[PDB]
Amino acid sequence: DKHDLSGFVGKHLVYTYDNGWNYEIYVKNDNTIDYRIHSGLVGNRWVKDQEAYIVRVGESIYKISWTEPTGTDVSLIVNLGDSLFHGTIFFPRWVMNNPEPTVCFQNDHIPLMNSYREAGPAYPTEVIDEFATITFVRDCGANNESVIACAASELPKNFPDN
Ligand SMILES: COc1cc(/C=C/C(=O)O)ccc1O
Repeated sequence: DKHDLSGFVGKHLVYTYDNGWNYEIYVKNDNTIDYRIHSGLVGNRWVKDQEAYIVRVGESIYKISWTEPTGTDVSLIVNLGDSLFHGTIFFPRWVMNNPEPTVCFQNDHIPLMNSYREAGPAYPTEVIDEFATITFVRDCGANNESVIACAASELPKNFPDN
């Protein structure tokens, strides 16, 4: 059933690019995600309650797409059976030039993200398109506000840690 998201809602995923950076998605409900970035040019950025389009595209393969207050567009694949992540990000030009102004708990700064969005140039768009490896999966249930509740910089240096 392509409309059944039972196997996905509640998922807490750690995925890891080939350079070793860790990323997190928590699938909060059938149209909402939390995420948390650890490393890189937008390291420590995190986000709660992102409205998203979450569909099922294979037996244990899911897709999540959304648009961000910065002007960024995201479309990702979570293939749970093959432990395979794939992400496409459509970054406005301003974000490529100054990725650090998106580094915050975005929920506290949505007007600021919109202000930056309206200003620095939207174009040309940079498409970043990249596989990662799913390195850890948990189930935390739907609507669990305790899954993603701090910046990555507040987590154990040990991370991940079950
Ligand atoms: C090879 O470079 C990478 C670029 C990105 C895009 C990242 C982001 O927005 O955090 C993610 C992981 C990477 O390994």
